[PDB]
Amino acid sequence: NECLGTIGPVTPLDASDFALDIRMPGVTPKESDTYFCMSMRLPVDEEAFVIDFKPRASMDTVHHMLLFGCNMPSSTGSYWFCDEGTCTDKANILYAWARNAPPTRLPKGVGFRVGGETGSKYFVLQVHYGDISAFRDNHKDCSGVSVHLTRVPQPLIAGMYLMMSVDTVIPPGEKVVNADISCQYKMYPMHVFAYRVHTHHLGKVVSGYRVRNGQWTLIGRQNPQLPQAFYPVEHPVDVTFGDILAARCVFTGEGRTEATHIGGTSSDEMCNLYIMYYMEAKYALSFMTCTKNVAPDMFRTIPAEANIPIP
Ligand SMILES: [Cu+2]
Ligand SMILES: [Cu+2]
Repeated sequence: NECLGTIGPVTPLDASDFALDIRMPGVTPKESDTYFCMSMRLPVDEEAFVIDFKPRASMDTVHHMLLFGCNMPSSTGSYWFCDEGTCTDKANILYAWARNAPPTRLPKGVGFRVGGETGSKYFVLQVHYGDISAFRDNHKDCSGVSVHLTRVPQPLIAGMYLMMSVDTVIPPGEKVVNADISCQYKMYPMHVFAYRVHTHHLGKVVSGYRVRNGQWTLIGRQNPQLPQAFYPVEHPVDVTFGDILAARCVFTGEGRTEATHIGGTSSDEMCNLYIMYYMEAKYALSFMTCTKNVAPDMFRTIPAEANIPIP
């Protein structure tokens, strides 16, 4: 180990379980706001279940950490600048740690599945370093996360419903601009227990709803400029066949000089809502996406709370 840690990358914990220690290789952030990434292949090829996490952040410097599963990490080197990519394939978020917005534990009996036919072969870890002290550009850092994996089949499988907005432009100086996303849901029940929101600097607030016969149930609402942890859903919201998932990101064009495209162009703005759910294992899938607004009509009736600043 690069920071003198004696823990191996795998530690068997009893007959069916093991821990993976996923730790940066002695990296030295030389600048403030640096995103380093690394990858860790699953040691088993059979499917396995991620049931628990323990963060190992340098509290001096580490702002947030994210952990993804995927099959095509963006590099095969010991580490890399995450601005290069996370994975060149889809990157399925498993965990977020933020310094001033502490993670919530997985519900009991809930586990993400990895490996096997359908599951991620690799973890990719992102460690974002905030403002760093001068006089630290020979300090080696091994921040990351310890993952509890089991090969015991879990009764509930966690996954991610990803809502993204790609059809909306922000005109310069326009005070408030909404980006609405909506998709009909057509699987077996999922039950949303957490969420995380992401825009860049123009995002004001992001809110997620289940709409069922024209009644809206909040999934969750957060300002994207607060720490983008997974915020817990106090009472898990069941979403079933026939519901619509609806989301609204509120943006500002204030202070801008040209129009800002939200989504693709991989340019300037985006709006992503990470809806973390579990499904009864036999009906489960690990992820779903919504990238459209099938029912723009609906937003005329949106609850007024969806529009309230969270400054
Ligand atoms: Cu951060
Ligand atoms: Cu982004």
